Amino acid sequence: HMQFEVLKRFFPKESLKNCKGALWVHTASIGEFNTFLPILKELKREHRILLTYFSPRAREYLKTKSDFYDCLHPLPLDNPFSVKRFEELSKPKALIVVEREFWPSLIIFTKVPKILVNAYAKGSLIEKILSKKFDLIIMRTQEDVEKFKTFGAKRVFSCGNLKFICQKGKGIKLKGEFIVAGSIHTGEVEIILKAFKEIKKTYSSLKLILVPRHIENAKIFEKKARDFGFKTSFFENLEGDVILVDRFGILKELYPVGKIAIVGGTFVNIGGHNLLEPTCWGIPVIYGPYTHKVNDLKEFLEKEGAGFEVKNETELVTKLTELLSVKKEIKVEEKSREIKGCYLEKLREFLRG
Amino acid sequence: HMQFEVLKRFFPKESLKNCKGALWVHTASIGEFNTFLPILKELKREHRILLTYFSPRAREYLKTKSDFYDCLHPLPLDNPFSVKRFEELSKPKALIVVEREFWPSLIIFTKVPKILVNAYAKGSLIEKILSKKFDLIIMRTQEDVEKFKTFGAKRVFSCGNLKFICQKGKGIKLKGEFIVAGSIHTGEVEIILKAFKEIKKTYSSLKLILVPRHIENAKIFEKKARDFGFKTSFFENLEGDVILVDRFGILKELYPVGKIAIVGGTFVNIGGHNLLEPTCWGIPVIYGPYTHKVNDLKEFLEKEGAGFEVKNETELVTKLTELLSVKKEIKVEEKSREIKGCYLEKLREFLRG
Ligand SMILES: Nc1ccn([C@@H]2O[C@H](COP(=O)(O)O)[C@@H](O)[C@H]2O)c(=O)n1
Ligand SMILES: Nc1ccn([C@@H]2O[C@H](COP(=O)(O)O)[C@@H](O)[C@H]2O)c(=O)n1
Repeated sequence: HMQFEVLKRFFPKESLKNCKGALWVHTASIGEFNTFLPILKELKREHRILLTYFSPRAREYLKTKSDFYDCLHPLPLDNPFSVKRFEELSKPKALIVVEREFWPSLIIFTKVPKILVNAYAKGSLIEKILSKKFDLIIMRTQEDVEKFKTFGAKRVFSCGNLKFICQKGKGIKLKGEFIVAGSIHTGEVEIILKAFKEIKKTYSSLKLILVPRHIENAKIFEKKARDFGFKTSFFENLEGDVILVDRFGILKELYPVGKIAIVGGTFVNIGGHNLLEPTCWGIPVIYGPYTHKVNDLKEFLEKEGAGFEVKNETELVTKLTELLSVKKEIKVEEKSREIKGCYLEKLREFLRG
Repeated sequence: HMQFEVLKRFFPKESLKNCKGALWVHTASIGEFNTFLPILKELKREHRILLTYFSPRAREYLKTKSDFYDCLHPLPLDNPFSVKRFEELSKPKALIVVEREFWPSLIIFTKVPKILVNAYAKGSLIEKILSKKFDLIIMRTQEDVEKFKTFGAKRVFSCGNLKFICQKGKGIKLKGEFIVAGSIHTGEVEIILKAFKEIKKTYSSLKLILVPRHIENAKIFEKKARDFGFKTSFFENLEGDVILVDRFGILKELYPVGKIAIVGGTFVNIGGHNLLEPTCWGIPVIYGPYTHKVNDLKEFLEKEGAGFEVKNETELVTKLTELLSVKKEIKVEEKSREIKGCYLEKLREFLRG
């Protein structure tokens, strides 16, 4: 059912001709495109964009994103003739590779100036070989920068991690005093209601906004909150002690309403959901121990004093009271504007000539 | 953190030389490996095995499967030199490509006799070009065989879909009368308990074994069952009317214990979990209407009279009643032996000379 686009990877479309002189951006898949999007948004204002991708999963997604590019084509197969026909048709001014995508024939056989963004060093031979073929490399940490320097890469800088850029959107305002728990799993729901109950003994006017990972469980979450003794309501309606959200697509807009956020996927062995969203609004986030799928992000937030790992119900209780009595300052957003700015300026300067 | 093995894909390992004359099996990733495992098991006994894979995700998994191969190497990069260095070093006797993996430099530049297994026709140009470069093609349906015939492929047969091969394991035994509900999600538990309750009015000895998609939900599932008025217990202990399973890894062993299986991910919009497993015990399986991720399997089971879709609680009751009152003969297992035998013999035939 998926389009693999083999013929096109092997023998790129004659129609790339119409995209001559574009800025070439390569985003392996959906993750890379989303990581890069706050940069593409700005470059799109100053360049025609030729957008390529490697994963066949990304084609459909990327079709919905035609506002952010002029041409769309799968990465050419990694053979000198396929890579060279692509280049020869499209006459690109530069190629920005998001994250890594060490394709040897791509890198070795194209003449186009090449830029690497958001890279980390792994210390492997292939890095020793390909790193130097980039005209500009922008890395996540100064540590990674040192390693590539010892590879004889000229023009390697550090701008921080692109994945820490805030994409806040509009934000919702509600009268009241709220904790927001987002992306909560069935196995997590008990610990959070037992803690909130413990909390409410002290903060009587405090309302919990409970947003399940899967909205098909809202009714079961509500009933659970009844059995624990809470007044409950479904969002719009703020009358409950526990307000349930049964609509997808609202959670990130909803965070700014809380003094504290809790992000699920974390008290059960899921590996964690998006810890960044609440902190972008200057609000601290608590999560359980299972953050192995968002590790870089978890470590980032701890360094920033914005993220707090709790092991159980007692610790969650403890941590909530601490944060309710002393308002924690969070400067994630400003770090975000700094990461964005660092990337944009290096890229604009490089592309200037 | 994953190894992409770029350098090896570009310049395959000298030590492939110690694998001279092996049967080369290519499994893109985990899915393909598992699909082919029942043929590999048998071919392993007559041949040295050189196993390649494309996804970096597959490496770790396949390292645990060293019983099934002699050499393990990532698929060479798709350039004539990388493909040929691989071939030259390893001197394979044949290459069996599982499923599709239409890699053109792979297909065009190697001399090794090539076999394609479990293929289907998509009717596309790359298929017209590459399909004839295979010395033997074994497809899912006679329809697919047809299409490739008109592409001038010689040696094209239909053996069925390898994904319908049963891999049953041991099979647990319990005193009692059971329905087994497997990989049930939170948003599905209510309709299953409601239907089972309506069923228990007539069949008072029936016990329901409830196996959540996720372990951590067992306690919430148990409480839910109590709210419905059932005695409950946790597995080992068969005393409840509803018996929870809070350990992973036994669902597939448990199925034969029941007269009917219900498989979840199908009543909520998940797209379905493994419908095949119970039918391999000769036991009919019921599922809800969301089977879009498991659609070929769904259609197969319907054709076989082994799988029944139900829209809601009322239909689940009706269908459970039908199957409880009149025992349904299921011949999936027998079909499975036929698919496995058709593939195995064609392959052994072609490999003999
Ligand atoms: N019930 C839910 C659950 C998640 N979400 C959102 O969907 C996205 C989920 O992404 P993550 O997997 O990165 O956590 C986030 O934007 C989160 O805010 C939502 O809007 N409603
Ligand atoms: N509680 C659970 C849930 C699933 N399982 C198993 O894990 C595998 C899940 O695969 P599927 O996604 O295809 O359903 C199946 O073999 C199923 O038997 C289990 O053993 N215990």
